[PDB]
Amino acid sequence: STNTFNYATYHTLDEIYDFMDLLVAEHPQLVSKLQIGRSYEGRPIYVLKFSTGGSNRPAIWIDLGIHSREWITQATGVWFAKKFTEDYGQDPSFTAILDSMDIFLEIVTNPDGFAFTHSQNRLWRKTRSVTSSSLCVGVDANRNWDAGFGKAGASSSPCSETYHGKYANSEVEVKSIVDFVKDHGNFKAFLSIHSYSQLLLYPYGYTTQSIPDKTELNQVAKSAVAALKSLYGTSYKYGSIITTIYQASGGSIDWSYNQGIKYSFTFELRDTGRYGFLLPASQIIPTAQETWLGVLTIMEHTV
Ligand SMILES: [Zn+2]
Repeated sequence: STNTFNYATYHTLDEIYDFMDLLVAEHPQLVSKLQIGRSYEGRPIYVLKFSTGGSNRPAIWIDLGIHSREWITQATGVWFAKKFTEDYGQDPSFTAILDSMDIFLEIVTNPDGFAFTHSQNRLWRKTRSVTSSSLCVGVDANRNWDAGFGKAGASSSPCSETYHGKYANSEVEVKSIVDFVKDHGNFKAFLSIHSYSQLLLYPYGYTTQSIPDKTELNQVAKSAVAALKSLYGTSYKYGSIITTIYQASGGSIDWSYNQGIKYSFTFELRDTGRYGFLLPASQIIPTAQETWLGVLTIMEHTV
């Protein structure tokens, strides 16, 4: 059961998918599992929908693990999923959130890369799409979105870790989210979880022009990182993608903000580079916990 599940260790693709089935079984009135597409290599892409009803309620999107090696994110997603089911009807603010909003949680946004990080290459980041006329595989899925696509901040070299693919939304993992979000039509927040560097970022990555909503999103980020910090003292920086970590094109929150999803943020979780992507399992739960406060803080500014 999800009560027996070990949240303080890293899991396989199958173990996470299994976790999802266990959670849906234990909480049929709160969580359901949607398949929004398949991965390049044919794995199902699963989004957990947390909802107390209504129809097409204003929604919060959270993608984790779009970069497969950032294992702290998938691990955080699993923890989040469990916590949603624990806190509804217990926590005032979260109960409040779930009463008015749906949450869509994609724990493994890049299943093919995730399996590859377990079977072949722990540090694999990209999808696993086959590039015609190349010896290399995979696209940086967070450079595949239709926001400044192909512009500086991503690579046209197929062997590059930042290769953006042949055209925006070329990756099924990405098109799947796009089609889902577009069809849903009522997303108010869109959260992309990554590691590492301890950043909370708002758009844009692809351009120096400030977003109209900068003052608000900046305050929200400031609030979020402060809430996150209160737990363990973890220090995050926040700002636009391009002023905080330089130009990046084809990014997810740049796309979503441009769809009118105002509350678009990207988290870069622990740490700052000591362990990097190989963050120790013993940090999974504390990271999850502090990140939760930050996320919850953002959801509150959305309701
Ligand atoms: Zn990443």
